[PDB]
Amino acid sequence: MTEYKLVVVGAGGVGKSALTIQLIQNHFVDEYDPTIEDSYRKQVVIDGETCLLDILDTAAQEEYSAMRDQYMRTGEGFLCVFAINNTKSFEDIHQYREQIKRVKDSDDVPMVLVGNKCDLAARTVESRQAQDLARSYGIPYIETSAKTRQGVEDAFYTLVREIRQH
Ligand SMILES: Nc1nc2c(ncn2[C@@H]2O[C@H](COP(=O)(O)OP(=O)(O)O)[C@@H](O)[C@H]2O)c(=O)[nH]1
Ligand SMILES: [Mg+2]
Ligand SMILES: [Mg+2]
Repeated sequence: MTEYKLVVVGAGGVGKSALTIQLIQNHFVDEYDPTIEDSYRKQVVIDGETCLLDILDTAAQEEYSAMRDQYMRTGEGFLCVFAINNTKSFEDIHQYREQIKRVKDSDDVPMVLVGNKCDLAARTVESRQAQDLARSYGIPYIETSAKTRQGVEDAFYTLVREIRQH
């Protein structure tokens, strides 16, 4: 059975944990320890193929733990997440991608840009800006809401489909 190692990265508070938990348990967690970094597993069928997803939900920033180094270099695909109502988290994306491009020693890494918290009013980051950024990286842009579950499966499944084109 094919396994896909995914790594969720992004600034603190953007919803990396909420997105993962939504995908794994189908519920929205309002408060999940911001410091807990762990991997979760899920068997699913994508485009007729039964596969296992090994997802690392990252936490600490500027830190380098043993489990993350491995998943960072062994990670096959990355979900780069920012929040639609957090301009700084969006501006921060550049750093996360430069980071991945180094560890992978390549600018062609399976990746999906994710604009989360799309259930919230008065966004400060326009879909257009994110589309522009994703286009410059040559990757897809998908908006999600860990709260309503909108786009969550699309985000993770599209990343699996990107790992497949590699
Ligand atoms: N309204 C809304 N809140 C969200 C969403 N995703 C996460 N949150 C909230 O944002 C906060 C941080 O989310 P969390 O998953 O812990 O962030 P992480 O630090 O990136 O793991 C929590 O209070 C969540 O309830 C979303 O899609 N919509
Ligand atoms: Mg978290
Ligand atoms: Mg493509």
